[PDB]
Amino acid sequence: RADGRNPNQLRPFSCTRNPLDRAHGSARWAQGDTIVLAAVYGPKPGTRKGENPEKASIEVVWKPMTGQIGKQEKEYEMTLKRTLQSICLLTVHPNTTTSVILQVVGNDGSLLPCAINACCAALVFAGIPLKHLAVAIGCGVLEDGEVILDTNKAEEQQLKSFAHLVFPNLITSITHGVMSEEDYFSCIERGLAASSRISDFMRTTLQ
Repeated sequence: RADGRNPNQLRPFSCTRNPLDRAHGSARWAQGDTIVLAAVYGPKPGTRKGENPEKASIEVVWKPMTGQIGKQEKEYEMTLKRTLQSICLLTVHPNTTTSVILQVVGNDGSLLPCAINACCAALVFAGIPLKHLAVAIGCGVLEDGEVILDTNKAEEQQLKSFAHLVFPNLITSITHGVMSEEDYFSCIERGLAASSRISDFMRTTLQ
């Protein structure tokens, strides 16, 4: 690949443990130049009037690195909320609201998978009960089916197929552009065997 990685290679990731003093848990998560800040606010008593108070609430606001949220970063906001509500164990702290704020710092590709991983780390740090870890990976599909892991901004302007996969340690998957069923399986096959690198990071280094 242009940047010198091979197809199954994840760009180097990193994380500063809770930069924010006011947050119960936070994570500035970086993969290459794509960097994100995730802030979580412990479980807070009470439930939005339009929610169920019988189960715990998870809420999310996606904030652009500048200006205000466009049609793309607001579907990301949506996917992220689906994914987080999914992995969180909701039966532990009923009548409670956990608010996640995601602030984009840089965007060199795989922004939604990055924001996902960032948020999984911050939840863990805030002591929010999870069913399992969420490990997300942006997969790109090359001309004749060659699968690429953790695409950047440049590869995202080149390829015609790709998938956002998130594995439990699937959870959710969203594909963009042409995707044969063979392409799709290569992506899940490839992503899965790579994902253990991200969760080994969450399970050891980040604790």
